[PDB]
Amino acid sequence: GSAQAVVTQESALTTSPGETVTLTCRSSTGAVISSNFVSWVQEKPDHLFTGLIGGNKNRAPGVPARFSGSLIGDKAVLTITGAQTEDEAIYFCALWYSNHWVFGGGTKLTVLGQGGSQVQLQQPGAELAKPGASVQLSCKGSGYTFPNYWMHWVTQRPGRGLEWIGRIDPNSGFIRYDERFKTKATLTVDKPSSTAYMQLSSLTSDDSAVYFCARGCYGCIHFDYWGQGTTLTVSS
Ligand SMILES: O=C(O)CNC(=O)Cc1ccc(O)c([N+](=O)[O-])c1
Repeated sequence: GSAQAVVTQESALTTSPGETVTLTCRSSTGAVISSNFVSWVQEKPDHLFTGLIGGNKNRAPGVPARFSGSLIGDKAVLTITGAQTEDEAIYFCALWYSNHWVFGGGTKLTVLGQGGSQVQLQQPGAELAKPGASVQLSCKGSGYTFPNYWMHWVTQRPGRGLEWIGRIDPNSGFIRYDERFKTKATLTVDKPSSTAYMQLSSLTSDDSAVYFCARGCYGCIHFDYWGQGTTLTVSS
């Protein structure tokens, strides 16, 4: 039913200031439904992510009014009503499928005409490990009440899309792993230091990627705020 759940987005779109942009997000399992509790996020160069929409239709505080999300027919839709040059980015949707998140493949939006944050998630820039070893990645949540939010982990392999790893609730300790990562990743947290940790084990060159933390919580704007991403390189 859902073991091959795949989320599809437009490959690319081109716009210019003042145009309206429609980005869509389709589920292989059927219509996108309210239970899929869709988030939309934006990636700008050097893998800088910002959450835009959560819960299908909720615009995150601070996000420009020109962004809006809805479920229309059988798809999730992000509309930019009056594009701006700073909107040039890759846009990803994310759907909740019972017990894990699935990201779409992303839409590259080009905008013709080219040319601090209270909440911070703090990740190291880079790590390097040898194959067969394990490595610790950290993410310190700054400027918000850390136990009140889950910490999601996500990866982007070089040149490719986003993959959800899992999440941890610091308050209850509850962990979810994606089936893709349940033997690769181990999540822990420490409340007094407001730090989430992810151990990646049995490393291979396939694990060379950027690894992000991002906030969530039940009914919240999942993936609203992101760490910068730690680049892990696995090499002898
Ligand atoms: O349907 C609603 O009203 C709110 N839905 C959500 O927030 C989506 C959700 C639900 C449970 C859960 O454990 C996770 N997760 O990320 O682990 C995410």
